[PDB]
Amino acid sequence: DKIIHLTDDSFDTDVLKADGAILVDFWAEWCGPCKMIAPILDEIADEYQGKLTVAKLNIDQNPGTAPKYGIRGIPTLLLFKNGEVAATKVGALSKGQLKEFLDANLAAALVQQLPKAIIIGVRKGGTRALLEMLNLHPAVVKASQEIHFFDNDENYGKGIEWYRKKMPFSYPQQITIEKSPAYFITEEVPERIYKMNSSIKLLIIVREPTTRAISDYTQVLEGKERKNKTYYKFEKLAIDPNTCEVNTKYKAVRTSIYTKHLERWLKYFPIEQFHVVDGDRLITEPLPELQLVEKFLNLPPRISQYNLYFNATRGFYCLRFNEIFNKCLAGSKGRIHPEVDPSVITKLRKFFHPFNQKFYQITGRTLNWP
Ligand SMILES: Nc1ncnc2c1ncn2[C@@H]1O[C@H](COP(=O)(O)O)[C@@H](OP(=O)(O)O)[C@H]1O
Repeated sequence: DKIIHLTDDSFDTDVLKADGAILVDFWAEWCGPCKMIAPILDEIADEYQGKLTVAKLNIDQNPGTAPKYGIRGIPTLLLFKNGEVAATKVGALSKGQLKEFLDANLAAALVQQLPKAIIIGVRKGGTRALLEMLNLHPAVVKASQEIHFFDNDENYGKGIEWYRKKMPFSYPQQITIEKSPAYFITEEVPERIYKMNSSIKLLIIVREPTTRAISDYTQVLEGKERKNKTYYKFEKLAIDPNTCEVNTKYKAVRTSIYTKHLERWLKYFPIEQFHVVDGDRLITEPLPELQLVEKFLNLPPRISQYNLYFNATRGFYCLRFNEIFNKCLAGSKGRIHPEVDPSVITKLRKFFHPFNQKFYQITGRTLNWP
């Protein structure tokens, strides 16, 4: 239910310490009009998702708050804009009367905003899955395609205004998020993002290093199988034949060394502006990982178990927004990996181990890979 039921205990957290526009309805079971506008409020919460949050406060069970604002009779509607009464309305009113009161008081013009958080990587970590799942939140709009702005000198030269006009439209209250997995490893990107928005928030979703490398390789092989071209076995690319050790020049191994790349980014951004998503837990138990991202982005908790249903035939979780809109990810997500010689997997696990430890230390998240 899109409506938020308040208590006197949780009014500071949910309205005053909150951000965005919130309409609070003060009501009680003995107020006829209050029960006559309850259906209207239900339709408003749905037609104004994005630009307004509708909340109720039952003054019978919560007698503390209403006096603090001069609430004489009920119903009384208080529109808060970022913990500050911006408007009031007293006594019942029609759905069209409420729409006139809101529309003439909400800054709800559709706008193209620069992203306030960027998923900077990693390739095959679950970037698409992370983006689509965060979009489940009513405050988040996703950039549908990968934009590739800071990692492409042709695009970067077109100005930050070009980047902005690539973004989707949104109510100014929402936040926009973009995904471009190449940003993580491209050298010039951290300083360019920093110039744009030195306080931007950066998301990194990682998987088990060896597994991410094989997933990487598998994507390249599909695109080569399709074109009827020859490639090589993962074992031949990942192991140097002269030493039988890990070949550090292989791009898919280089990209799983998450800590060498992160340290380039820490030259410019503090660790407090990063959040690391456990891409493995996103595959098997995603909801807790999404709740951490909600708090990282200073968003209220709106993603629930209802929004994630497991698809047994697919082997992955799928998304459910409302009662009728359902979505699984594209066909290229969830490829079966080739079987890889166990000895090589052991050599890679032993190879990544010290880099994993350094990664846990810097980020403060221990992901329990080998
Ligand atoms: N709900 C989901 N559906 C499909 N793949 C998902 C998923 N949640 C996470 N993933 C993972 O994200 C990978 C794709 O990442 P990206 O979008 O960054 O390329 C998938 O690659 P695999 O084919 O290796 O399983 C899979 O491991």
